[PDB]
Amino acid sequence: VKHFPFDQQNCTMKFRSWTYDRTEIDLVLKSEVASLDDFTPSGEWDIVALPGRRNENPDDSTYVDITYDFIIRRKPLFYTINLIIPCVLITSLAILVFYLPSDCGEKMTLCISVLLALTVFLLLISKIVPPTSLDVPLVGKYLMFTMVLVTFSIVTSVCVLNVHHRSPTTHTMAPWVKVVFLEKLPALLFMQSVSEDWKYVAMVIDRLFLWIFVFVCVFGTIGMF
Amino acid sequence: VKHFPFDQQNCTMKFRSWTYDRTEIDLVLKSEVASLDDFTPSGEWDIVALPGRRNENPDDSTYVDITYDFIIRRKPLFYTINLIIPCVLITSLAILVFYLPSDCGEKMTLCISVLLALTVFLLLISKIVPPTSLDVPLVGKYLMFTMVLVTFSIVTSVCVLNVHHRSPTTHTMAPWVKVVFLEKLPALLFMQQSVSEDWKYVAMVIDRLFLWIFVFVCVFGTIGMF
Amino acid sequence: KYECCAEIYPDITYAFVIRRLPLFYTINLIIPCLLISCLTVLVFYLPS
Amino acid sequence: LSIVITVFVLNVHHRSPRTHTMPTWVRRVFLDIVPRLLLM
Ligand SMILES: *[C@@H]1O[C@H](CO)[C@@H](O)[C@H](O)[C@H]1NC(C)=O
Repeated sequence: VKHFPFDQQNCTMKFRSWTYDRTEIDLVLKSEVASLDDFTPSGEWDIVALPGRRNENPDDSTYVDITYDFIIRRKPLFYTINLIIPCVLITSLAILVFYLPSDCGEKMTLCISVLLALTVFLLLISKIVPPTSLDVPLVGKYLMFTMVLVTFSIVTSVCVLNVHHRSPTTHTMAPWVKVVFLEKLPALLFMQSVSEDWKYVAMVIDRLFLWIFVFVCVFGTIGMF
Repeated sequence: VKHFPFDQQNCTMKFRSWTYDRTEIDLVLKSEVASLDDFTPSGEWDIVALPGRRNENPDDSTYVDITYDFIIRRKPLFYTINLIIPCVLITSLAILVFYLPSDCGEKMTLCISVLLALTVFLLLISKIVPPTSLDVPLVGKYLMFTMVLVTFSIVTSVCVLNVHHRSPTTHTMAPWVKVVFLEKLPALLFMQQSVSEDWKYVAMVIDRLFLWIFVFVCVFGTIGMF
Repeated sequence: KYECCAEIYPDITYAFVIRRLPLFYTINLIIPCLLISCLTVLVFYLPS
Repeated sequence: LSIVITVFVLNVHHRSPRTHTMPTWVRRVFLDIVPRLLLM
């Protein structure tokens, strides 16, 4: 399992003798595939090739076996319809909490609902796939990476929503934020009252952080190639 | 399963001999329709017709069998009551989100909860049906098409709600928006005619434009049944 | 030596010491639990 | 049917005469139907 569910399995089938061995009986083959004459077609899985080999150990010289290999391709439609289409339709809303304005008070609902829907899909691909730790499938790796991206978005979204609702009654105001956040703007291609200037800084720091998410989301999905 | 839950299923039965062949024993039928007058009735599946015939292979000649066909039919009431009625009662709230005003603060609750109820219904319909990948049912195609309509409504709803909450000091925005978006609307059949109340009338045009083309495809694609 | 009879009885006890290769439950259980566990202290930073 | 009635009610609450036009008949029927239901 790495290309789940477009995978191509390889399942072995061994045959030996039970009481005898190579100095009393000697197994030999007839033809180099299994007969597929009475194979009814299956539905889910589809065969590709069925070779048959005879193995023999040259350090022991009392050992024959005849092993068949079945190389099986999975028809990929069903798990696409249930698992790939709602995963891409949920992970297409990860970078959309930033464009939402901070006045309406709806950032937490969108970003918390995206994080819980990705965790529910990660537990479904936990309960289907076998629990080996020799490999990890590409859907769970991509969902874990976009989960890390969504919780980094929720920590920076609560910092943006803290810096939007300041006021001159509370916050002292420091001129360092004037010299940074009025020089920042033509590096972000903008154009444009002590209380309302704090509403302008929180409309900059998200649109900086929109531009480093589209730097990342067309670097990660490029990196699956 | 394409016409779920109204379909007409077909299940066969082969009777073949086991250690003998065509030049030793020979299976002859007696009655073209198998007997059905000891039948207790079945509740859900009613029996439409039930023939049986003899098959014999013209190039093999070591092959006789007698195959019966069962042509059974669903009685469609219980699956209609439990999975067509709550499906339709959920999916009629896709077009509802544009008729909210933007000032209420309650758009994202409605469209996010409609998307999560739709994907729960897609997974339960996919737990009833077999995992044969040749075919999809018509319930699964319709639910996937209305789920991509609901996430398109997510994206245009957050663009509308960013357009609504602007300000005279932050957003200037240029002549083009005034020239187009105060001329577009009586060709959209409104009846109307100072920057902070100008921006909310930009926002109540564009969702009324999007209510027209989302009640368009909801009666256009649902005659994709026919 | 058992309870019934006064003779003693031999037996052979096999012991199997096995470890669990831990990457599957690491990538699917303690990453989302430890990842949402850093969101518990955050609500005090949020303005009321 | 209650969710369709409350999205219509929440639409008709947040209107304003700058962006809407008051019905030329709604005053008579709604100031007629407030004392039928014992309200002011
Ligand atoms: C039912 O299935 C059998 C097996 O394929 C086929 O011979 C028969 O024509 C089918 N009949 C109908 C009505 O689908």
